Amino acid sequence: EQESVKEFLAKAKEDFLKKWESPAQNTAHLDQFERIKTLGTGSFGRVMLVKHKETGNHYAMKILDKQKVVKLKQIEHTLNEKRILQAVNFPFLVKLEFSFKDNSNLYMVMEYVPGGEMFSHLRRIGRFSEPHARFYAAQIVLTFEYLHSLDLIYRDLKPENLLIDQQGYIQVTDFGFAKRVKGRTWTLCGTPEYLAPEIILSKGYNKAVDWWALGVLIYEMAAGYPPFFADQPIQIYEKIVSGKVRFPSHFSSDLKDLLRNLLQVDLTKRFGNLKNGVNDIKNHKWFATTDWIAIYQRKVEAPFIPKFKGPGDTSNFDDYEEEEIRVSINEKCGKEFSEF
Amino acid sequence: TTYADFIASGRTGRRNAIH
Ligand SMILES: N[C@H](CNc1ncc(-c2ccc3c(c2)CC(=O)N3)s1)Cc1ccc(C(F)(F)F)cc1
Repeated sequence: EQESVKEFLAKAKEDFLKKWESPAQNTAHLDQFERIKTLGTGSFGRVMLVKHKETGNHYAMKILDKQKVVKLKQIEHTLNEKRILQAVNFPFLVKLEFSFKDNSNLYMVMEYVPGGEMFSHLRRIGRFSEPHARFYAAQIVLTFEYLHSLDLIYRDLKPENLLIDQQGYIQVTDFGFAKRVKGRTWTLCGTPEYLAPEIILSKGYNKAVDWWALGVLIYEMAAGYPPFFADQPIQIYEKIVSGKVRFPSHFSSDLKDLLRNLLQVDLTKRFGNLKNGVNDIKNHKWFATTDWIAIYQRKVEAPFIPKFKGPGDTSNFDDYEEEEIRVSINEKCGKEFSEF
Repeated sequence: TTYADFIASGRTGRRNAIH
C-alpha cells in the first residue's frame, strides 16, 4: 500500500496548496439559512443547527462575534482556522460548506453531525472496549498522517473535539489551535490533560505533540479517564512532565506497550517521531487487526452506531439558551478580518 | 481507586482549551 499512500499524499498536497494560496471567500449569506437550535456555546462562540431554506440541508453554523474575537486576542487564530478548513479535505475532518461575514460576525457553515460529541458518548458508557477504541484511534492516525504531510499541527485532540457521524465514524472539529509550520513552534495552547511535556516546558516542539495527544486519547477512551489529571492544570502539568504513568489492570500488554511508546517524554524516541514515522504506529501489534485502507474507505462496520431520528434532530446534544443573532448597521473590525 | 479519584476531581466535564 506504500506506493499508493505516497501517491495519494502527493495529490493531496497539491490540491491543498492551491486552495491554501487562494482561499475561498464569501460563499453564502446569513439569510439563506434558517436558525434552528444552538448545539453548543462557550468562550469559543456558538454553534447553531441551521437549515438552508432552499435545499433543506442541515448544517452546523459556528458564529463568532468580531469584537469578542479581538478582545480575546484570537484574530489570527480565527482567520487561520477558516483558511485551513477551506483548504483541507479528508473523510475524518468535518467539512466547511460555506463561509462569510457581516458587520458584526464571522460565520463558518460546517457539516452537521447528528451523532453528537465523542465526549458525551464516552462519559455515558464509561469506557470503550479496546476494539472500539482502536477503531477511533485508527481514524485519528490516518487524519494526523494527512495533516502532518501538509505541515499542519492540530494541537487540540480530545474527545470534546470529535463527533460521531451517522455511520459511526469520527469527524474532527475545531482548528482554532492548528498551525501550518515546518519545524518547531512554541505557543502554549491546547487542553491541559492533553499537553505534551515539551508544550508545557518553555522549549520548542513539533508535530510530535500530536502523537503524544493520540496516546492520551487512546488511554482515556480505554480507561474512561485520562492518564494525567488533578484538580488544577498546574497539578496536571506536574504529572505530565514527571511523565510517570499507570495503566488500568484491564489494559492488554500490547495496548500498554503502544502507550508507553506514545506517552514518551523523550520526544527522541516517541512513536510517530522516529525514522519510520507513522508506520511505527500503523505496524504496532495493537493495530494488528486494523485494515487501514478499509478504514480510510469507510468500509469497516463501526462498533458503535449513534442513534438518529433525523437530519435536523438534536437529541444527542445538550441544551443551551437561545440568543438572538444581532447584526450591527455599522462595520466592526473590517481591516482586521478583511481576509475572512 | 484511580477511578474514584477521577470522579472527585472536578474535571469530569467538558474541558476548555487554555486561554
Ligand atoms: N473545542 C470545541 C468548540 N469549538 C468548535 N469549533 C467548531 C465546532 C463544530 C464544528 C462542526 C460541527 C459542530 C461543532 C457540531 C456539528 O454537528 N458539526 S465546535 C468543543 C465543542 C465541540 C463540539 C460541540 C457541539 F457543538 F456540541 F458538537 C461543542 C463544543
